Amino acid sequence: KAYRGGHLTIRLALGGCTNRPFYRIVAAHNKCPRDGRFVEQLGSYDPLPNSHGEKLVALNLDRIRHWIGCGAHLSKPMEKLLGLAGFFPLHPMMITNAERLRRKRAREVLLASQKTDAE
Amino acid sequence: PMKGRFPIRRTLQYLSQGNVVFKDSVKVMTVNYNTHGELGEGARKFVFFNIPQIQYKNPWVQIMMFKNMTPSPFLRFYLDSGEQVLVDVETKSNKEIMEHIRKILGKNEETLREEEEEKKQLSHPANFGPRKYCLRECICEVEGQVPCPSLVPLPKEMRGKYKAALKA
Amino acid sequence: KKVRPRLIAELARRVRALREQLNRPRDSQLYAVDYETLTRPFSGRRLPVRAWADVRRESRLLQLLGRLPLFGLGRLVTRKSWLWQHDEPCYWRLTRVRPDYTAQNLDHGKAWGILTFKGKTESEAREIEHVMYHDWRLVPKHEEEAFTAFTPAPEDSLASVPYPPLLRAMIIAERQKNGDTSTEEPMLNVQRIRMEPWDYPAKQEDKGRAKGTPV
Amino acid sequence: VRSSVHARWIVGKVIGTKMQKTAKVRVTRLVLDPYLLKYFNKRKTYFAHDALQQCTVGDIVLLRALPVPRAKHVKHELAEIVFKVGKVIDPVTGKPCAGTTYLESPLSSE
Amino acid sequence: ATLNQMHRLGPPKRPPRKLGPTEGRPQLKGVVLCTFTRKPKKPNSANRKCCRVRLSTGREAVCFIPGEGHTLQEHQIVLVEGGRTQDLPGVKLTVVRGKYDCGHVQKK
Amino acid sequence: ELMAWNQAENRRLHELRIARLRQEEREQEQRQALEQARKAEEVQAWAQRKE
RNA sequence: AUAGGUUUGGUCCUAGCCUUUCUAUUAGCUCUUAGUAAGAUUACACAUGCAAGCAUCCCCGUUCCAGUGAGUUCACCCUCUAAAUCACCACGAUCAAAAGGGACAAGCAUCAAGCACGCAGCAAUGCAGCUCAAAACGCUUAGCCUAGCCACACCCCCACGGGAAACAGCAGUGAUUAACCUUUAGCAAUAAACGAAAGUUUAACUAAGCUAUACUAACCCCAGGGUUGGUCAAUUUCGUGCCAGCCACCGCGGUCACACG
RNA sequence: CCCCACUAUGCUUAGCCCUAAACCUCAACAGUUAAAUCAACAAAACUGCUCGCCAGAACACUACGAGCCACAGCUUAAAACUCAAAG
RNA sequence: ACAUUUAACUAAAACCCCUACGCAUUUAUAUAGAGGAGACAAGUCGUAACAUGGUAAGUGUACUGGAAAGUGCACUUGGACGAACC
Ligand code: FES
Ligand SMILES: [K+]
Ligand SMILES: [Mg+2]
Ligand SMILES: [Mg+2]
Ligand SMILES: [Mg+2]
Repeated sequence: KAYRGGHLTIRLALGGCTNRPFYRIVAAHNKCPRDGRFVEQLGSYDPLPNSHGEKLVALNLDRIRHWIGCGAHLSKPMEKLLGLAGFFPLHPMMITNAERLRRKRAREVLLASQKTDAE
Repeated sequence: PMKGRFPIRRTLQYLSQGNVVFKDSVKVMTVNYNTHGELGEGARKFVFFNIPQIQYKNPWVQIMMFKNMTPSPFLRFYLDSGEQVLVDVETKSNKEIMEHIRKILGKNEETLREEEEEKKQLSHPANFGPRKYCLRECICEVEGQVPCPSLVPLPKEMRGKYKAALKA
Repeated sequence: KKVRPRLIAELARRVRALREQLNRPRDSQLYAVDYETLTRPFSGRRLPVRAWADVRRESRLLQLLGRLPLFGLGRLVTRKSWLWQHDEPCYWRLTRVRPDYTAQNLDHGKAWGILTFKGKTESEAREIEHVMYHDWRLVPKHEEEAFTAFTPAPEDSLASVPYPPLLRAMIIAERQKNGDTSTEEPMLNVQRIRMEPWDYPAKQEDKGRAKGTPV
Repeated sequence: VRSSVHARWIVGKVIGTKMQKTAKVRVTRLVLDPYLLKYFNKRKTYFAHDALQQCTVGDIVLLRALPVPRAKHVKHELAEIVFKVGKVIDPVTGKPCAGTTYLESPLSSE
Repeated sequence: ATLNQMHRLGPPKRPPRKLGPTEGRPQLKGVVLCTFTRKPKKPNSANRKCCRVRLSTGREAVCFIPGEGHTLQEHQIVLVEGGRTQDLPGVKLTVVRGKYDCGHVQKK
Repeated sequence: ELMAWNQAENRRLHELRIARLRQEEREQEQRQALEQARKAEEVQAWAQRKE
C-alpha cells in the first residue's frame, strides 16, 4: 500500500499468546500496523528465558546492513537490542537508567541496614 | 477413460518433463510444418508431443503454427534483440529437434541450478510465522522454550493474574 | 475501461486551494498571543510551560526592527538562546526584511540574512527562523566590535574511532580469510562527519505554514 | 528501447486494412486449459502502423512494439511481412513456392 | 462431449441453491394468526394441529405444531423452524416447543 | 557461436536435400517419360478412331 | 466414498431424492469448574463518557492506528517518474502514487447487437471506421486471491454548496433480528506521535471482566442430551385403537404397536 | 363407428405458411472383426476424429421476452407450488 | 461567462461563470377482474386409453363436439395379419 508519508523502519512485531510475548524483527513501514504488513523479517526475539536461561535474539545481520544502507530507521527498543548484541554502541539512556537505579539502591542500603539493625 | 489419443500429453507429469527452457531472449517461435510427406514425419510428431511441453516451461513465448505453407518443415525463433533463427528440421526425429533447440536456445544446467538456489533462500528456516510461508509459527514450537499457555497452563507465577495479586 | 470523471471533486479541489490564498492568515493573526491566559487566541493553544516566562520577558525579531530605520538592514542581531547557552559569537547579518504591514505595531513579518560562522559567509541569504519567538535581542552598536571578536580555536579533534565489538571481530576475519595479514587496527573516519550543533538554524524554506482554517 | 508496450514482438495475420496507414492484425497465443490440460489458441487483435500500406488481408506479419503508443490502439509497427498472401518465398530454399510445391525448381536458376 | 466442446462450455456451474421456507435461516419468529387442524394425505389419517403464522419477513405460512396438545391462540409469538411434515402437503415449517409463548408439552 | 553452428547445420542439411531432390527427379523423369509416352499412344489411337 | 436405503408383483438398467462423515450459526434441554483462542443480525437510529498530542512559541502529529463490508474486474506485473527515507544546492539506491502497457469475480444470450465505441495529419482538415456468438453491450449478485489487500468513512459516486448535526474508534443503550460480551485498569512491555534529549499523551496495544462458540487439562463429591422398525449401535411391561401422535428416507397407528405416549 | 347426399379440400397458376412417429427415433468422415463379443430388448461389439445435442418426474410442444408476410400461428423457452419417484 | 491590475530605493499586494425535479425517467411490489397449473381424493356425466380395449394406436394439420374425443388428408409402428401347399 502507498502511505502518505513514512520511511522503512526496523521494528519488533509482537506475537505470542496472552502473558507470553514473542517479538519478530521486521523491516516495515513507519505507518503500517505493528503486526501488519512488513517488507522482510530480520530475525526474532524471545523476551522470556528458555530452559537454559538465555534470551534468544536471532539477527539477520547481513540483511540488516542492506536495509540500513537503504535508509531503514530503528525503533528505541530495537536500537537497545543491537547495543546489547554489540552491533551498535550501547544506548545512551540505557546507561543513565543504570545510574539512577544504583543511586536509588544507594539510598536503599541506608534504609535496609537500619531494618536489620533493629531486628 | 481420459479422452483423446495419447492422453498422457494432458497430464502435468508429462508437461513438466520438458527440458527446453528458452533463454530470456527468445520471444516468438513459429512452426511451419507439413501434414503429409514422409520427410516431415519428425516435424509433426514434434508438434503433436513437444509443443505442449515447450509452451509449458515457456509460458510467455508466443508459439505459432502453420500447416502446408512451404514445401519444407522448418522452425523459426524471434529473439528480443531482433535476430531470427531458422531451424530447418526436415528429416529429423522429434527428439532430435527437441535437443537441437535445447542446445542453441536452451538454458544450461548451471543457469537452472542457480535459479533453484534462489528459491532456497526465500524460505529461511529461522523465520517464524504462518506455516503457509514458514516452518514454525511461534517460538514456543522450538524444543526447550517457554510453551504456549494453551497446551500446558503456565505456573500462576508467570500468569499476569496472580503476579498482579502479588503486586497488589 | 473508461472511468467516470469525478468532476465536483476537481472543482472543490481548485476552489479550496484558491480560497486559501485569498484568505491567507497573516503573521500578526497567526502568531498573536494573549499574555493573560498565555494562549494564542487564533488557535486557542497554550504555549509550553517552559516558554511562559521567556514569552513575557524578551521580544521578537521584528518587534525590535519595527523601530529601526529600514528595519535595521545591515545590523547584527543575536538571540537570547545563543547568548545564554553558547559563548562563541553567533549572529545574523540582515540583508532583506519583509515586514507584516497588517500588524498594528509592525511587530510581525519575515526577515532574511546571511550567517557567518568562523568567517565563512553563506553564498545566499535565507529567511530567519523563530521570528515569532521571544528570544531576539538587539546588539548595541558601540560594542559590535567586542561582540564580533572571534579567535580561531585549534582544529585538533578526533579523527578515527574504534569499531564496535562484533564488527571489529568480523572485519578482521574477512582480512584474514582473504589472506591479508596486516594487523592494522581497523577504524572509522569520523572526522569527515561534521557533527553540526543541534541548535543550528534550519532552512525555513522547507517549513510549513498554518492554514486559514484554525482547525 | 524503453518500450512501454507490453508485447514487444508478436507474429500475427492481417485481418483488416480499412483504417488509414494502419493494419489490423490478429495474434493467437496457446493458452493452457487448466482442467483439460490442453492448449487452445486464444486470439486478440492488434493495430499495427503500416506507413507504406503494403499489407493485404491474409499476410502473416511481424509486429514490433513502438517505444510510445502512437494512437489509442496503435502500439506496434509493421516490422516485416513474413508471408505474403500467395507470394510466399520458401525461407529455407529462397525459391518461390505455391503451397507445398516449389513453383520454380531449385535447380533451374540455382 | 469432445475436448473442444468441453473447453467451449467450461465448468458445469451450479443451480443457485433455492432457498427454503425459512429463507436460509435456522429459525424464524412468527405471530399466530389462527389455529386449525388439517387432515393428512393417504394412506395416513389423522387431524394434525397446524397454525397460520406471519413470519418476521411478512410472508404468512402454515406451521405444524408438534407434540400432544397446544395452547396457541391468535396474536402469540412463536419461533418456527424447518422440517417438512411428510404427511401434510404444503406444510414445511414447524413450531418450536418451549420458546416464547409455545411452551413445552405437558407430561400428562 | 551457437547461431553460427545452427547456420552450418542448416547449410549441411541443405546439401543433403539438394542432392536428394535431384536424385528423385532423375528417377521420376524416366518414369514420367514412360507415362507420357503411354498417354501419347492412347491419344493417337483415339484420334484414329474419330478419323 | 470401501459406500448404503428407496421405484416393482418380481428381476435387471438408468435415474433423482435421502443416509452415513466433517465444520459453522441458532434453538431446546442440560451447563461443577481451570488456561488459551474467538465473540453485535443490521452501511438503521444514539444516551452523550472517553479515544491526538507533544514540544521554550515555529513546525510537526491529529491523513497513521483503530473501524466497517455499503458499493466494487482502479488491489497484482511492466514502462516511465513523482512524494517520502538515505545529514547535504550535488545526486545514486530503497520505497511508492499519478500516468502508459498488459493481467484480473460469479450467474443470465429470453442481455445480440453496441451507437461514435476508430484511424491518419504538426495543424486546418480528411478518412469511416471501432467492439462483438472465440460472448461486445447490458442486468443481477458478491468485499477480495486473509504474512494481507481493496473500498468506504452522515446521505447527494465526488463535496464548492446543499440535505442536516452523523460512535462503520472503545465501553454502553432503547430499536430491529434465530442471532442477548464490561458504561474494567494501565503507558512499565508495546508500536506510533513530538522536540537532539531527559521525556509526555495513545479505548492502539498490554493485562483483566463476561460468553460451553472452539481447543487443551482436570478431579472423593460434580451427567445430562438423544436414540433403541430397517438403513443404523441399542426395548421389557402397560395405555392408545388410522384416534392421539411419530419419521432424514423407506414408513408406523384400524382393541395381541420392538415405529406413538 | 354404418348408409346416402353434398361442400371446404385434394388439381392448375401466382404468393404465403415452415410443421410431422419430417423416425430406418441409430450424425458426418476414416477404419476394425481382433479382443474381454455382449445389462435386457432391438438392427453384433468397437476405434480414431469432429460437430450437434442430453443431465430426476411433472409443471411445459406452457408463461414471459424476441423474431417472423405467420394475429386461434410457428421458432426459441423458463419459474413458483408439487413429488419420491418417473422411466 | 469575464477577465481589463496596482505596485516595482529590500519587492510585494490584489486575483471565485452560474445553472437541479418534470411525482420526468428506470425496475419492481400491491390488483377490480380474468385465467392456468398442481395437489387433494368416496360427488356428477359418460367410457377415450391399456387385449385387434370392442372403430389398432399415435404424429402433424384442419374442422367439429358436454367431456373425454370424432372425422378428413398425409405420415409412423411404439399394432397385428395366423408365416410350405391350401
Ligand atoms: S503459539 Fe506460541 S505463544 Fe501461543
Ligand atoms: K379410439
Ligand atoms: Mg374404449
Ligand atoms: Mg379403440
Ligand atoms: Mg391399441
